[PDB]
Amino acid sequence: HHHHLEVLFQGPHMLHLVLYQPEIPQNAGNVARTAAALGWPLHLIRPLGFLLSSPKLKRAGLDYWPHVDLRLHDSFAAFLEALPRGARVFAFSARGEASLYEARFREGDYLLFGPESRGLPEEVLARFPTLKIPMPGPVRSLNLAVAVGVAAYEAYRQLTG
Amino acid sequence: GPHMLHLVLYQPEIPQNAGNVARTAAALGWPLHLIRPLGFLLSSPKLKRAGLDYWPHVDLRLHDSFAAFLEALPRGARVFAFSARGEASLYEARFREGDYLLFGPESRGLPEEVLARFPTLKIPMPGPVRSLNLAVAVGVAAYEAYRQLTGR
Ligand SMILES: CSC[C@H]1O[C@@H](n2cnc3c(N)ncnc32)[C@H](O)[C@@H]1O
Ligand SMILES: CSC[C@H]1O[C@@H](n2cnc3c(N)ncnc32)[C@H](O)[C@@H]1O
Repeated sequence: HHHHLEVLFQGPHMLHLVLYQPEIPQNAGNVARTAAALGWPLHLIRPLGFLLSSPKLKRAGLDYWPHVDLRLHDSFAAFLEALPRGARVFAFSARGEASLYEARFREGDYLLFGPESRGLPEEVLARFPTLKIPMPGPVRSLNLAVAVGVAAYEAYRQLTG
Repeated sequence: GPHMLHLVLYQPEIPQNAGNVARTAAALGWPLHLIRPLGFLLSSPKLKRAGLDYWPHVDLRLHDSFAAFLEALPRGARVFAFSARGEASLYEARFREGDYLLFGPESRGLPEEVLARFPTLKIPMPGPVRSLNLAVAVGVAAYEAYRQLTGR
């Protein structure tokens, strides 16, 4: 833990939300809405399954994209190469090795989520510590935007507490 | 455990949101209440698809009106009304087995008269956004309650 005065001169405290190759624009939009709500960076790792001009990314009566700290990466490789030295990345999977709620999040952690249809590839999962959102019911996975919100807000709870 | 709260959607408008919520309800093993009128037919393929193959595992309750919902509310039961204008943070609540979590329609949220009736909870949004997506808000609220009750 940092000294109190060091913490003071650090910014509002924040994690990075990262979508690996999102396919469905409504999912990306519903994640962006969460990112802008928290004031946290949203990283989109191409290829995306949609054009950024898609009418499906917004909603009438809503405007959040102008307030999204959007980061675009051309590939997963380029994303990794762009990480600061010592970056901590948590890969989210319903087959994850530890519970989300066991994790102790820190400033500038990266929370990494897969596409709705397939999730993160096994090689990516094997590369990072993996976190599971518990599902006591007979369900294989949650909707992407829901999983991002549950994870992001648990980190928010931890950080602001 | 096991643990059980109730998830309640007041006049949900978009079938994809209701199906996503059904998926979350099935994942937690919690009943899902819908209060009519809905913005979609219950026969909707988009609704069904949004819940994938999980609808068989959803304890689905339908109410013809808000009044009907209230009459189905056991004496002493607690309701939390979720609102972006809510009075207390989600994380200040201490949830209990059997609590009802109430959410409003995507396009306008819960009526003022409904907000006035129950304690209101806000999911913090320090950034400039007016509100979260309905299914995301339900997930965030439901899983904070799950975290509290499972002791982690
Ligand atoms: C296959 S669902 C799309 C993405 O949502 C995330 N996700 C969905 N459900 C869960 C869950 N129970 N636990 C952890 N991550 C999840 C995962 O990052 C997945 O790649
Ligand atoms: C108007 S968005 C649809 C519903 O989502 C819920 N909701 C969306 N964002 C929040 C938020 N920050 N806090 C509490 N509830 C929210 C509210 O119940 C609302 O009626």
